[PDB]
Amino acid sequence: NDTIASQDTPAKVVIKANKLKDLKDYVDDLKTYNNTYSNVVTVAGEDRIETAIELSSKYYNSDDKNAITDKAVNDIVLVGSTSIVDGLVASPLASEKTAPLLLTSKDKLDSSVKSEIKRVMNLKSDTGINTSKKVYLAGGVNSISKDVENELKNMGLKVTRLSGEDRYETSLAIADEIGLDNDKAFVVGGTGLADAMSIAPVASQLKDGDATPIVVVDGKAKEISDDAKSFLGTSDVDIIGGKNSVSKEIEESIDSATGKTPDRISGDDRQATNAEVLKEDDYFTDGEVVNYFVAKDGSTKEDQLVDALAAAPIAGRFKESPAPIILATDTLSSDQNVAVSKAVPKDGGTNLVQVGKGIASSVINKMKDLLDM
Amino acid sequence: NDTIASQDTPAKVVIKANKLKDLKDYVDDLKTYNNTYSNVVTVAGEDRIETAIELSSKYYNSDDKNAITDKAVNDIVLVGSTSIVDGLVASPLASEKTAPLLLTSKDKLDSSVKSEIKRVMNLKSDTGINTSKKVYLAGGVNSISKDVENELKNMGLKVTRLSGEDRYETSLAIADEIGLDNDKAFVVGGTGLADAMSIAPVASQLKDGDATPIVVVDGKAKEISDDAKSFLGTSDVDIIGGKNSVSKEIEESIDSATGKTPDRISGDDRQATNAEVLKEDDYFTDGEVVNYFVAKDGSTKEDQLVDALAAAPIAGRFKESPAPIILATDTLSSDQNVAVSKAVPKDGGTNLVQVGKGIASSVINKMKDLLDM
Amino acid sequence: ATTGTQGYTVVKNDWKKAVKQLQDGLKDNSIGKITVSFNDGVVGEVAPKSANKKADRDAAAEKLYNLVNTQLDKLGDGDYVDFSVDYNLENKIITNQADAEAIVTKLNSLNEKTLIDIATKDTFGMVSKTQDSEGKNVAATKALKVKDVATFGLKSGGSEDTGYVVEMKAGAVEDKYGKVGDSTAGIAINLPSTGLEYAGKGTTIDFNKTLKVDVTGGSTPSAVAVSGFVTKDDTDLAKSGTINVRVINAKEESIDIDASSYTSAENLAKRYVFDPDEISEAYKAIVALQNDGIESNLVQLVNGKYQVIFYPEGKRLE
Amino acid sequence: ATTGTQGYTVVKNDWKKAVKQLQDGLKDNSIGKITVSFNDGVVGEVAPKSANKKADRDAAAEKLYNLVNTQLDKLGDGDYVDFSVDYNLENKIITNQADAEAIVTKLNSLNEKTLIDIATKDTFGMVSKTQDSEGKNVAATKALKVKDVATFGLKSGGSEDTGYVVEMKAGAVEDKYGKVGDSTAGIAINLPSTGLEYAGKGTTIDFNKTLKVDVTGGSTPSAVAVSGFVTKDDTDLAKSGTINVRVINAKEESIDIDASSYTSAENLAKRYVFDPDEISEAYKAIVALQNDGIESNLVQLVNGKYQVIFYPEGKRLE
Repeated sequence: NDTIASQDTPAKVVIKANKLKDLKDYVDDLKTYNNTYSNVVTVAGEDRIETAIELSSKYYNSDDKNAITDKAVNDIVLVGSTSIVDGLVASPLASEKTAPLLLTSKDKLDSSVKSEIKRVMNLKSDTGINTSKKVYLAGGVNSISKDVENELKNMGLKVTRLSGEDRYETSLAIADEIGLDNDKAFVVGGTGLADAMSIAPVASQLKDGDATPIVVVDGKAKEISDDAKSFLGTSDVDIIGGKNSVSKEIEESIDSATGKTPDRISGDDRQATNAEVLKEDDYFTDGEVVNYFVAKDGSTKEDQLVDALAAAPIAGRFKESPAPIILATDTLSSDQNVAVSKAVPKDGGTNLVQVGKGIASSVINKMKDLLDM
Repeated sequence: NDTIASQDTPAKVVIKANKLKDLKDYVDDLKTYNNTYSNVVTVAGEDRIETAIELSSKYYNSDDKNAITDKAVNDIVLVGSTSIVDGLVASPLASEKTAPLLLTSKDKLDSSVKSEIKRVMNLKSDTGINTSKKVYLAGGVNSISKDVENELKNMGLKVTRLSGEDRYETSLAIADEIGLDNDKAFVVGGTGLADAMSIAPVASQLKDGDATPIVVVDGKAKEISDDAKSFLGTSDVDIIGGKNSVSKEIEESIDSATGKTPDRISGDDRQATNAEVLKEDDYFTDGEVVNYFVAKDGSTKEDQLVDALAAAPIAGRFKESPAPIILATDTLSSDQNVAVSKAVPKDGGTNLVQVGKGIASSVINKMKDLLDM
Repeated sequence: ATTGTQGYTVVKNDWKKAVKQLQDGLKDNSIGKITVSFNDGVVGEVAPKSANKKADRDAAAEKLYNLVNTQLDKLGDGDYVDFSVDYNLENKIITNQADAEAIVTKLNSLNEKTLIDIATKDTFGMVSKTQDSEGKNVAATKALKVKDVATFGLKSGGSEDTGYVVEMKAGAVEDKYGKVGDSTAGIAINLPSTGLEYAGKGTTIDFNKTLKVDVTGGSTPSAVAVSGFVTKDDTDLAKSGTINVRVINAKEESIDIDASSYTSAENLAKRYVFDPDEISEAYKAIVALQNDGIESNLVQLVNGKYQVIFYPEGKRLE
Repeated sequence: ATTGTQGYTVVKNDWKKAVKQLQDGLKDNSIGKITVSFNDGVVGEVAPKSANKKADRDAAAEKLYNLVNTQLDKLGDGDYVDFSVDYNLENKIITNQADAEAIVTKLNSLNEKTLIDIATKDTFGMVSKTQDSEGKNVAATKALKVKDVATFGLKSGGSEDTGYVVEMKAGAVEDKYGKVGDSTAGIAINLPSTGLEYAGKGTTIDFNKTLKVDVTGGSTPSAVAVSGFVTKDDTDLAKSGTINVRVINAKEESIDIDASSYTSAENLAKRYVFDPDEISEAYKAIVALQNDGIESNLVQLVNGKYQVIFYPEGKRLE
C-alpha cells in the first residue's frame, strides 16, 4: 500500500487528496514540470569561429546523444569564416565524410580551430598520420589563404582543396567529392545563400548511407555548365529558391540535361523558402519532425549564415529523425510558424538547438511555443 | 479511344502531349482551377441590420446548401443593433429554435427587418396566427424599445422578451429558454463579448438534437448569482475567456454549485480565445473542420461583434461539420493562424463565409492561404 | 527488502511508531517472524519460540526494538533498515484486554447502523414473520440494524497467552424481507455462520464488506444474506504471507492538496527531480481509477484520502 | 413515496435528468415497474409488458415522461411527483451498442491489473505447473493479471431486445500458487464460475470485488479463488428492492465546505430551520465512518467528497 523507496532519496513525498480529480491534476502538473525543466540547448561562442568549434565539440568525436559520431574523425571540412559563398554546399560533404564543418580566419589558422582539429581527429606525436587523415578546404585562396592550408599540411595531414574559379565550380568540386549514387541531387542559385542553408540539413540526410549533393548554378545564365550537366548525368534534381535565385532558363536547362523533370522548393523570401523545405514530404514527414535547429537568416548580414552551414550536417544526421534549420535573426515569419505547426506531431517537439548569438529571444520563445516546450 | 460527348457541349477539348508528365500536370492544374473557382462567399449589407437580414435570407427559409432551415420559420430572435451585450447568448437559442437572429434599431422597427420577419415567418391576412408564431426579443427596453415590441405585436405575433436588469439576468432568461438537457452548459464573463462570440458557434452545435446554453456571469464578483446556480444545477460547465473576463473566484463558485469541475477555454486576448475555441476537441476535431466563418473582432468598436452573433447559429448547424467564427477586423493573430493550420485537414477547407463589410482584405487572403483556397 | 517492491517506506522520524506496530504485531501474533536487514545484509531474525506463550512474543518484540533502535535512531544518509515480516493475520489474537475491548467498542459503535429499512407499499424492506387476516405481508416493527444480527464482546477462556478474541454471535430474527400488501411470503434473512471471530486478526474490519446485505432475485427477490467479519489487511496484501517494511533517512513531505498551503506541483518539481516512470505509473493508475472503476495498489484510499508515494532521485540544481 | 424513506429527491430544475435516469432505468431493464404519484395520490403505473422486448421498454419510458412532464415542468409550491421504482440492478442490460462497448472497454482497461505477483523465496505468488528436476517449485513466466482468467466483449446473442451485455468467459491457467524453491506442489487457482454477465447491472462494476483474489491460509495457503463480476449499486441501496424518486419545488443549495464562500453552518442555521433528527442521524453515521471506516446510506463518498442531504422545514424569521 506504498512502494519500497531508494536509500539515497532526500524525501518521502506522500500526495493525498479527498478528490481523486484534484490528485490527478496535481500529479499531472508534477509530471509536466518535472519533464519541462529539462530540454532546450544553445550552441554558441563569442565568435562565429567559436560557434563552429562548439558545434564540432558537441557533435563530432563526442558522447552526446545527438552526436554525428562518437569516435575520432578522419576528415575535416574547413570553411573561410567570412566566405559563406565558397563553403555554401559543404554541409552534405561534412555529413557523408563524418566530418565537422569548421570556420577559420582567411590569413591565420585560429589557435582555437587548430586545437579542435587536433582534438576531433586525435593527432599525436607517438602515433602515425596515415594517408586516411584528410582536411577538405571548401573554397579558394580568397576564402582560406595558402598560409592556412600550409599550416594544416605542416601538422602532417593530407589537405585537399575543393575549389574553383567561382562559387559554381567550387560547388561542383564539393558535390563531386559527395556521391550522387541514389540518382538524386539538389540545385541552388549563386546568391541563394539562405536557400542553400535551408536545404543543407536535407542534403545532409544520409539515405541508404550516402548524402545528397548540392550544386550551385549560375541562376541568371541561359544554361548550366557542362561540368554541372556531366555531374548531374541522368539524376532527379530538386531546385531550391525562386526565379530571382535560379531563373526559369536554368530549370529548363537541368530538365534537358538529365532527361527528368526537376522539382522546385521556394518562396517570396528566404524565411518562406525555409518554411517550404520543411513542408516538403521527401525531406520531412508530417507529424514526425521532433528535432529542430535555429540559426540567423542573414537579413542583417549575409555572412552570418555560417552558423547554419556548420549546423546543417548535424541536423541531417541528428538521432533517427532528421532536423531542419529554421532561419531567423530578429523574427519568425508567419510561414515558418505555420510550417512548424504542421510538421510537429500533436504531442510537440523533443529537441531545439539554437546555433549562434544575436538570435532575438522572441524567436526562441516562439519556437518553444510551436513545439510545446 | 474517345468518349461520346454531350450534345450541348460548346467544344471538343483534345489535350495532347508528347510527354505523359506534362499531360498529367496540365490535367492536374485543370482539375485544380476547375474545382477552386467556387466557395468563398461574402454575406454583408450597407448596415449591420442589413448583414443580419442577408444572413437570415441566406440561412433561414432558404434553399441554400448550408441553410439552417428550408421552410418558413415559427421563431425569430431579435437583438438591438447597438446592444451586443443584451443579445450576447442568443445564438444557441436561434440555433435550437431554428430561428434567424435579426438586428433592429431601438426605437423604430426597420422596414427591411419588418419585411424579413414577414418573409421568414410567412405572415399573411388569409391565414390564422396560431399560438406557435413567436418573436423572442433578446434584451431589455434600452436595447429593443417597447415601441418596437408593440409594432411586432400589432402585426399579430406572440412576442416574448428574454431580458433582465443586466447582461447576466438577460443571459439566464435566454439560457432558460434554451434548456439544459445534456447535463452541459457554457459560461462567459460580462465583458467577454468576443468570447461569447467565439463560443456561440459551438453552443449553437446541436448535440443529440439540443443546443447547449451560454450563461453570462459577473466575472469580477465573489460568487455567481443564485439564479445561475439554480439553472446550472448539477451540470458540466465550460468557461470561455481568461481571468480578466471570468476570475478564478467565479470558476470555484461554479465548481461549488454544480459539484463538477468546470473546463476553461482561454488566451491572453480575444483573438487567442477564439483560436482556443477552434483548438478544443469537444467543439471541433483536428483535421476535420472544413467550414469557416469570419467576422470583425470588436477591437475598433465592441458593438461590431453583432455580425458574429447573427452568424454563429448558422455556423453551429452548417452542413454536418460545424464551423467556427474567426474574429478579425484588420488582422489575424499568430494564434488564429496556427489554430486554423492544425484544424484544417492537409487537403484544406471547403467553405469560407465572410460576415460584414469592414473586414480587411489581408484577413480574407490569409484565411484562403491557411485553408488552401 | 528490494527497492520498488510492494511494501511500506517509513521515514526516520516515525521509526518508533512503525517499530511499535511490528512489536504490537509480534505481541498479538499477527507476525510469526521478522527477518531484519541492515542496509542490504540480513542481521537477525525475530520470532517467538512458541506462539502460544505471551512472554516469548514480548521477548521477540523487545529483541526487535533492541536490535534496531540505534540503527534506526542513528540512521545516517544513505542507510536503511528492512524488515521482512512473515505474518498470518488469521493467528492474530488480541493479547491486551484493553485492546480487545477497544475493538468490541469499534464493533459496538456500528450497532445502530441500519442494514435494511422497513418495507412499504411502494418499497421492498423488512416485513413480519406471519401474514395478516387477508393473506398479505404487514410491515415489521423496526428496521434491520447490526444490533439485531449479531452481538459483540471478548471470547471466554481468554488470557494474555492464548489471547482475548473478539467474538460475534449471530442473533435471531423472526422478521423477513418483502413489500407491504404483497401476498408472496417474506424471505428468510440468512445470518452469519462464518467469520465469527476477530482479534484485530492482523487486519482491520472492512465495514464496507462486513455485516453487509446481499439481495438476490430482483423484481421477485428470492434470497437475502448477511456477511460476518470480512477484513481488509493492515496492508493491501493477502490475509497471510510476507510484508516488506523499510525505514530510510529521508524527511517526510506530506502534500495535502485539500490544504490552504502546500507545495505546488511546480515548486515540488523545482526542488526535486522525480523518476518519470514513478510519476506516469501513478498517473495511469489514477486515470484508470477515475475514468473506469479500476482500483490499483499504486493509488489507495487511506484515512479517507487517495494517496500516491514518491521517492525523488535527488534535489534539482540551482 | 413516503417522506424520510431512502430514495432520490430531485429538485425541479433537474427533473429532466432525473426522469432521464428513470427512463434509462426502464430502457436498460434496471427498473421492472414505476408507480407514479401526483402529490400523495397514485395516478399511473409504468411497466414494460415484456422486459425481453425493446419497444415495450421504450413505450414505458415515453409514457413515464409524458405522464410527469407537465406536472414536473409546472410544479407549484408544495407540489411533488413520486416514483416508486421496483428495480433489480441484476437485470439491467446495455441498450446501445456504443454504451455496451464503453463498458467492455471499462473492463478491458483492467486487463493489465496484476492480481497475483510472481513468487519469490520470501513471498508467495505464481509458480509453474511442473516442478524442476530436483522436485522444487520454479517461478512462473508472467504475473497473474486480469487478461489471464477472463476475456471480455458483448454477448454473441446481444441485440437491443436482449441487450448488449458484456460477457466474461473464464480462461484457463496452467500456472499454480506457491513459493520458489519449495517442495510442496502449487495450489490450483479457481476461476470465475458465477457473475459471468454484466449488463451494466443497475450498478457499476466494483473493481475492489470484481476479478479479485481470495487466498485462504497465506504462509500455509490451502485455496485460491478469483471472483467474476461483483457490482456496486450506483446508489448505496441494495441490488434488488425498490427506491423512491421524488421531485419537489425546491431550489438546490450545494454546500461545499471546501468552497471559498458557502453558507457557514451559523448563517445556514440563520437562513433555515432544520429537523434535529435529520442532523443527529447524519452526524452519528459520520462519527462512525470517521473513527472506524463504517459506511452508511446517510453519508456517502460521491465525486471525491463525503455528502449528506438535508431538507429544512422552512426559512428562519427576521
